[PDB]
Amino acid sequence: STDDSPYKQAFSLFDRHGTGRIPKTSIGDLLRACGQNPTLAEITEIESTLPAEVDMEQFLQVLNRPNGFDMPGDPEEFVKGFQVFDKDATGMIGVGELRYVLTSLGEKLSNEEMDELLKGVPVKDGMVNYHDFVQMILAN
Repeated sequence: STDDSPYKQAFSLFDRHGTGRIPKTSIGDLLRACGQNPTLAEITEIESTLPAEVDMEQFLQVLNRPNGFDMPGDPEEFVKGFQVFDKDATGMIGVGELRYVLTSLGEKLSNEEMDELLKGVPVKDGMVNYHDFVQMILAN
């Protein structure tokens, strides 16, 4: 926790001054490593609230919005949760595992929402190869 290679160590890598602080330019590509890459307007907007120089504290403050890890919404967090019961997954996702992680996160799609999903799909464990869900979700 107090030695994040992709967050703490990586942060130091993008330190042009070497004083544990980084400007909007650095935060841009920095965020890319832990998600995506925004625009200068976005990073500058962040500086408008957090101290001019976005040091380990400033950056971590905005990142850890819900106070702490495993909650803000990290790409590796969601991947690890779904990967629990998805070693290979050759035509099946298994809602049971997806709900176990999401529901335990912050009362996401609990048994209720999943119950309706299982009723629609002619399966006995919400198995659809994680295609029909993402397909309809990205097709609007």
